[PDB]
Amino acid sequence: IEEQAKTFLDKFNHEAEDLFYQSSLASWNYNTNITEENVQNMNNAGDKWSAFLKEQSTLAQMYPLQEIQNLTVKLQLQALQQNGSSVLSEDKSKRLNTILNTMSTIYSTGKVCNPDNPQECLLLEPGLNEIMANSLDYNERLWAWESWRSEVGKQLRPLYEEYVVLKNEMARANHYEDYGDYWRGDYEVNGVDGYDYSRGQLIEDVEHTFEEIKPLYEHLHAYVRAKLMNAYPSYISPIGCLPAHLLGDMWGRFWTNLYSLTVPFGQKPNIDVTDAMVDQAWDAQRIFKEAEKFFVSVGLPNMTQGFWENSMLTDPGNVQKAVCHPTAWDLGKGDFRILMCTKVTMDDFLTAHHEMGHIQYDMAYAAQPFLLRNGANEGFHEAVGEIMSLSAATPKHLKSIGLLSPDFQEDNETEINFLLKQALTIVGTLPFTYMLEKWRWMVFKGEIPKDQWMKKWWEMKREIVGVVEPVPHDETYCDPASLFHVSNDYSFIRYYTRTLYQFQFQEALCQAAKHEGPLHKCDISNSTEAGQKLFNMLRLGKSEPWTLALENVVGAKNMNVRPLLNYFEPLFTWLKDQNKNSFVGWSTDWSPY
Amino acid sequence: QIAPGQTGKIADYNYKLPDDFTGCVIAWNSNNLDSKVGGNYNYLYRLFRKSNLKPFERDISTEIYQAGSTPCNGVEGFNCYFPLQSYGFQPTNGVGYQP
Ligand SMILES: *[C@@H]1O[C@H](CO)[C@@H](O[C@@H]2O[C@H](CO)[C@@H](O)[C@H](O)[C@H]2NC(C)=O)[C@H](O)[C@H]1NC(C)=O
Ligand SMILES: *[C@@H]1O[C@H](CO)[C@@H](O[C@@H]2O[C@H](CO)[C@@H](O)[C@H](O)[C@H]2NC(C)=O)[C@H](O)[C@H]1NC(C)=O
Ligand SMILES: *[C@@H]1O[C@H](CO)[C@@H](O[C@@H]2O[C@H](CO)[C@@H](O)[C@H](O)[C@H]2NC(C)=O)[C@H](O)[C@H]1NC(C)=O
Ligand SMILES: *[C@@H]1O[C@H](CO)[C@@H](O[C@@H]2O[C@H](CO)[C@@H](O)[C@H](O)[C@H]2NC(C)=O)[C@H](O)[C@H]1NC(C)=O
Repeated sequence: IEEQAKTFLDKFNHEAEDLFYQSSLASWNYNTNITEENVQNMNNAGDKWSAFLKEQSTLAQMYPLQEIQNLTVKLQLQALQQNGSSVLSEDKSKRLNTILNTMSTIYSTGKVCNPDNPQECLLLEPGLNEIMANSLDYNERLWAWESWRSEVGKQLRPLYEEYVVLKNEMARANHYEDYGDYWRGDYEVNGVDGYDYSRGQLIEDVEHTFEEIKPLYEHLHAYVRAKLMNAYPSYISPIGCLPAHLLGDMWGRFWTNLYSLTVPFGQKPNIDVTDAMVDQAWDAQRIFKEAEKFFVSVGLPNMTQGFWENSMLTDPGNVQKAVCHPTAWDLGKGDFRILMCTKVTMDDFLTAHHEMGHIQYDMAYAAQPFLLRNGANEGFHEAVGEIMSLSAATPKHLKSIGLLSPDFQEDNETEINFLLKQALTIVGTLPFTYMLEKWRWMVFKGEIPKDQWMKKWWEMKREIVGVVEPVPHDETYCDPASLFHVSNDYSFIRYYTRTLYQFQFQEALCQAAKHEGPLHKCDISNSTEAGQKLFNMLRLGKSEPWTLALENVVGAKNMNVRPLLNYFEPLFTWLKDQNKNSFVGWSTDWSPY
Repeated sequence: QIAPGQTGKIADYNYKLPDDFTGCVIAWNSNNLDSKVGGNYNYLYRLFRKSNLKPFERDISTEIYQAGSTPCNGVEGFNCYFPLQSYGFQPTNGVGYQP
């Protein structure tokens, strides 16, 4: 009966918030002071935490989920009674982990050898990505691009074909029709008096919103192609799909490395204040104190005190072995900290706002039950970080914080260099982000059979992205699997949804801030109403659905992409003038070979 | 939770004051002596108990809870729990989780 489940979950919370703490503390202590003793000590803490959570799952199964009247205790049972794994035969559980561990090692250890010099070989990140980020030699890039797929991608293909079976048996045994729908499960909402949402309804709202982005994207594609024809003469058709090896990395995921090739007005220096930070003699403490001044200026709470001593903002004075990768940490017990190794830079001033914007989210739902202390969906959690960096990147913020002079002036040509540099990150990836998820949603349901996995992929790169194979491919490759998110089993749809929600939140706070200008100039400062509408959504955690948290900030019960397009209307108006004599969109029939 | 008129897990099951309390409440932060990095599980608390307390019941009685209709003779498997838990006090806790 229901009231027993309240008391069972009260036991779980008071047990879990402590096991979670000393586990995540041992993980922190390892990350900041790496030794094999610290590896062992963090691993067997993570072990004893996992061992508790799975025992409590079989004890949570004991409760009838359908009898629960309370919605909050019901979310906590549903999230603990989940089976996830185990449902398999144990030899198929062992085989699945063996395959995942094998795709993980092949992706990370993967060497590509130079055919000119078979004694020299490159991992993925050192040298092989660097050619794709900084070379302008079409043949050196094409060599790195096709060698990654023909040397490493061909080893991931035969693993992916067995992983797709084991994932779908597990999803079915959990009663989802396929493992693509198991992932979608995050967004599911039921019984909440008009705020409900289906797993499948995500696919229709993605495909309804994405075709409002296509008009903006097709002019950005045409402009990028018209510039790349000067970097790569004869290699590109003025109506062609873009060859994949030219797009700034190993996959073409973001177009942002093409800024230096594509720039509107490069003789106007796109703004920096790193020089102002070093001439004002700022340090890691100042960098974060002027970031804190922004959150208290919008009316949010300040650092949880013990943050300042228990955080690491700098690489130590001791020659310590540590991971300096910037990360906001929550460890429970109200213990919020931030691990990074900052260097006096505006990129770091803006990462300080981005990561502090994660801590500022965690603190609002600290009063929720433990099982509910997460974002309203997997997309919101980076989107609530970035809107602080959007604020801090403005020249209005930078002149109020003393990083720009009172006599510094913004010219139109600086604004369009800025918005194009943004669009190559924010908009250029959205076809790839819908398409890679569409391909996995089609693979897990079997709408693409294994004699069409690679056939369908390059028809979709050509149709949805306007991007084309430099060399023909076949079912002995797996170009999707040549990527971390596909080889390490990570659902990508959180990035599309987060990139929509981000601009809805931006424009809702802009209206509260009485904002008189274009959406991109907008600063979250000295505004009170904005902080109040923000905090009243931030403090809900998982307890209320994302479908309701949106109408709290934005006024809308679902995702809307108009605000993202309204960040870019000044740029799109310019791109149209830069495309009048040109061809817009692409021919799917064209190939570079 | 420590007052006349207040409610909560302590105020129902550990420490009640009369709602017209003749007296005062004093408290001070004790991270610097009550907590150590190993987890000072020394302090316990009544997480579960039947009915409710009266004011000033220091009821040391320690037997397994049991909710709804189940018998329970120890083991504490399901719907029945040992009534006490420790505080996990550590000097690295945040302010509201400090001793
Ligand atoms: C079940 O729902 C009720 C309300 O629908 C929640 O009751 C509130 O509980 C808090 C303490 O947690 C009280 O301060 C409020 O005054 C209560 N309000 C009402 C209207 O009951 C209850 O918390 C829910 N159950 C759980 C486990 O959260
Ligand atoms: C979780 O997996 C189990 C199979 O291991 C599913 O079947 C349950 O079997 C247990 C006995 O091991 C029974 O106590 C349960 O009653 C069975 N399921 C229920 C509650 O009907 C079980 O269905 C799976 N649970 C989920 C999340 O669907
Ligand atoms: C930035 O603003 C200037 C100032 O208006 C623009 O220059 C005008 O451009 C149009 C179209 O070529 C001309 O008809 C005007 O005569 C120009 N103004 C002057 C004072 O010469 C410029 O085009 C804008 N740049 C962008 C990228 O929008
Ligand atoms: C935005 O907030 C800042 C911080 O409070 C305000 O800065 C103050 O500005 C006045 C006059 O401009 C100075 O006398 C104060 O010394 C400033 N305070 C600090 C702490 O530096 C700023 O005025 C606010 N903006 C608006 C439009 O009110």
